[PDB]
Amino acid sequence: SELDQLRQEAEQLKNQIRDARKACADATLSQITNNIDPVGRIQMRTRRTLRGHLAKIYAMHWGTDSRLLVSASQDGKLIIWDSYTTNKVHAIPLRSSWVMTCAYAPSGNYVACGGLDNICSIYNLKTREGNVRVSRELAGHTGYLSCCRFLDDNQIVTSSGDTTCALWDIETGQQTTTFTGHTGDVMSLSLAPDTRLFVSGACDASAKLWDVREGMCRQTFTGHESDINAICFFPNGNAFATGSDDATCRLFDLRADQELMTYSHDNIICGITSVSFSKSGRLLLAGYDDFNCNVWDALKADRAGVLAGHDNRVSCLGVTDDGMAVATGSWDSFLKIWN
Amino acid sequence: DYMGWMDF
Amino acid sequence: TASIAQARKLVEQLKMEANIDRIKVSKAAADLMAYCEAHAKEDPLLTPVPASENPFR
Amino acid sequence: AAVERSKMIDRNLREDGEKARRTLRLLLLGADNSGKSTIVKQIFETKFQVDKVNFHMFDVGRRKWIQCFNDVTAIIFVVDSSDYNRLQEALNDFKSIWNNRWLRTISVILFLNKQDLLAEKVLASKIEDYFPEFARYTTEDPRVTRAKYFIRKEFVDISTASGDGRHICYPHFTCAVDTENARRIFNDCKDIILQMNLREYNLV
Amino acid sequence: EWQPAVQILLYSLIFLLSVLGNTLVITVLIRNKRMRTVTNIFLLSLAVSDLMLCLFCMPFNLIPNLLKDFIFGSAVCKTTTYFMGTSVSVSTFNLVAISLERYGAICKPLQSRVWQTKSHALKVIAATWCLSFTIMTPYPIYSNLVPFTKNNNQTANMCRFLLPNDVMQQSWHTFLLLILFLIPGIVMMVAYGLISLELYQLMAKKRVIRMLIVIVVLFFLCWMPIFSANAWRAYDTASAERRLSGTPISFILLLSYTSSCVNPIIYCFMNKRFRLGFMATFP
Ligand SMILES: CC(C)CCC[C@@H](C)[C@H]1CC[C@H]2[C@@H]3CC=C4C[C@@H](OC(=O)CCC(=O)O)CC[C@]4(C)[C@H]3CC[C@]12C
Repeated sequence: SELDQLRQEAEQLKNQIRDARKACADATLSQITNNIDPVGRIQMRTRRTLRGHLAKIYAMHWGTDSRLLVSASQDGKLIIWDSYTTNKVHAIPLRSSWVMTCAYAPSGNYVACGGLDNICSIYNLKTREGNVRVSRELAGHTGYLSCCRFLDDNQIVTSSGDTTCALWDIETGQQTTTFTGHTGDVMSLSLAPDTRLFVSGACDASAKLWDVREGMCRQTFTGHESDINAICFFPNGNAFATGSDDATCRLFDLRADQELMTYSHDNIICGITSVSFSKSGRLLLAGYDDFNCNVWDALKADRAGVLAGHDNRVSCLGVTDDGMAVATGSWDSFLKIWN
Repeated sequence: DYMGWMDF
Repeated sequence: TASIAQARKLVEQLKMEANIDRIKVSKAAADLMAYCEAHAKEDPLLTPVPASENPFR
Repeated sequence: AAVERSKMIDRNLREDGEKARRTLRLLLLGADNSGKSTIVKQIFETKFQVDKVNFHMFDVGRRKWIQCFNDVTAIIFVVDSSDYNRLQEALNDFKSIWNNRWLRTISVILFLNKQDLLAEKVLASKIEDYFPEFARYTTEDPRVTRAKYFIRKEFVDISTASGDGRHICYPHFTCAVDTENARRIFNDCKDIILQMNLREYNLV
Repeated sequence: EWQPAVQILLYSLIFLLSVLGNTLVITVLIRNKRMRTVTNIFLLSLAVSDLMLCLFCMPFNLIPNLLKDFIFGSAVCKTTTYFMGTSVSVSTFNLVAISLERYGAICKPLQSRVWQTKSHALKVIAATWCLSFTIMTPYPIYSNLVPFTKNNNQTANMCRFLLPNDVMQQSWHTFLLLILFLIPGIVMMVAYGLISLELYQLMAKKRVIRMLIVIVVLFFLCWMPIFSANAWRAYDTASAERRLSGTPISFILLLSYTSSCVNPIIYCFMNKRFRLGFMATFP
């Protein structure tokens, strides 16, 4: 009775949201920016190849400064890389080998790992002992951690397989806000440049916009059919692009509260693992399971490049804040720095 | 005369 | 009562999603194009930089 | 010292990868109270050493976390043979763990623990009631051997049709106090590495 | 007249096949990184050695045989006699190396995983080439031209591998017979016999077993005539050159060269894996 009434009310609210989104749209992104100058054939070449890991590389994250990135692999080693000179800065032994995520802090003082151990280990890079040590084992989660993003040095948003997301006061080690909207295992997380909102993607093919201060899902974007493996914010901060296993990539607008354009190809049957955005927001780069990163004009939806340099599945792709270099990581234990 | 061969 | 509480939380979250500000997709697309054209001179990917400016060879 | 750091990091992780190649990592599946803890006679882990060959066990307390285990040596599946109601659930779990998109090259060790409870269940087991296709089946005690062969065929007929020579199941049997699990795991992993090497070194 | 015609036809047939059959293997294995494995590193070195064997043996052992004079110089005679010996050594040792890895994989699989790696495969290839080059270094030193005068009062040359005395010459050919022919003769036999015994104790099983027998028998068949001829001429080269020299030894040396034309066939072109990659590498 009451549960049926609440289900009917939720269905009516979602139907009203869908009707408002359908009535709000009149054109697409392509119909607006069709008659512009394209980026041409981007002859983006493998500038650097990072050959450190000995197992499958699940995730990577670019630093604020262009040179540094961090990569997580199943061997139980977390590796920080210098992209310009192909050097390795930090190799971090992991208590649990099975690690599914890594993150680099905007200020560069901290990296966070997670995985099947159900613990978000915050690693302090700036230590007076002389080595990277665990700063805070965020143990509140009851499932495997899939994505972690640092809002700042004392706040971190994490995603997990327990179907919830949480904001963690790293100083206290306790969840400050818990985001309990997803009905499936949350797989991805992307922060906004102002650090006042974020979007997360889960296994129920739903992307949800959460306010950090409010703690509520302000907007829910349900444009995918498969598990959203990764998500990324457009550099302005008013749109984001996703990627799933259904061979499709969709760009969703925050203000329009809906999707703008699908970035999929008929020649792709495999799944997308990672998506990232260029500096001007006109190239969208998506890693794929066909072993090949496809580069897409983010404003024109044209496959302007194919980054073919990996033997096994591409798992993690990123574009620097400056926009110079794109790094792709793969199941074959290699990271390739492009342009 | 041509009598013999190379070893290999 | 846990299912009823979760359903009421879902109803509250969708009611919070109902009250939101929506702009037209044309204005959002124009803003995306304006940011693209404003930072196109700053983008190293759409237009390739020479090897002196490029830190990668 | 800034380039030698990346060399010394690479030499330290190279020695760590040699030790992980020596270890034959294994994964455990099976439902609750299926006798999975009874198999070990010595994310939870346990270690035991047989004949200068290491084995590592893994069970997680599904399609997303199973992706980490597509490079293990074998999957150890434990089935409670005494109960019949969750036998179909065990069949569905074996179907899900075998016909996996990422697990297309891993053979499945299939232990059938606590066969003694099935032995006094038979000697006291409505096997014709649970399965209507138990009739027209012709294989110590003859009825215990008949039930064991029926369980064996009922659990390998899914693996035989799928797989396609890349990996085939290799079941066993175990009592409550049986200590032949180490030798069975050793022989089964010997055959698994043999069937992989045959393809690796272009003999087949 | 009949005999030179069937000589040139057979020599060219083995030549152009060996040349085509070794350049394809080198192309496919270098370009395709994914294809590369422990045994493929061995097959790649074997293909290069067979290609080196083809180019420095066949035209240099047929044109001087047809014309009955060595028309090239002494430096050509020295440089080519070294590459012929080296290529034979690398080819035979790569076959033994493949058999030893194969024995490790089948008889003792668990123990093998600790040592049998791709880095280990490169070390064996490096040791194979460095040892074969070192042992075949007497070949340029002791091979020089020897001139003779024909019936028409012309000049001619013979490139001959002749040691200073026959006491070292008999011990050389005995040493060469054991390590090149006899030791692989029984090492490849015991290695492929244990593998065949462990597989026999269903029609695909009997496939692999009989192909191992073809490897050892064609090893014997290719190298038995020339190695026996070398042992024959070591102790008495009067009876050997009266019977075999000229047209018969051309066919003996060609059957020996056929090994570098059948090794890609029985190791790569009969692989289901390698044919799928060969159709992918080329458009
Ligand atoms: C032209 C004539 C004088 C012969 C030249 C002799 C060497 C310079 C050649 C012959 C065999 C070649 C080797 C055959 C196989 C390999 C393995 C190959 O390594 C790999 O496969 C890459 C590692 C991987 O598998 O990913 C490339 C180098 C190497 C040593 C080759 C290096 C160059 C070698 C030693």
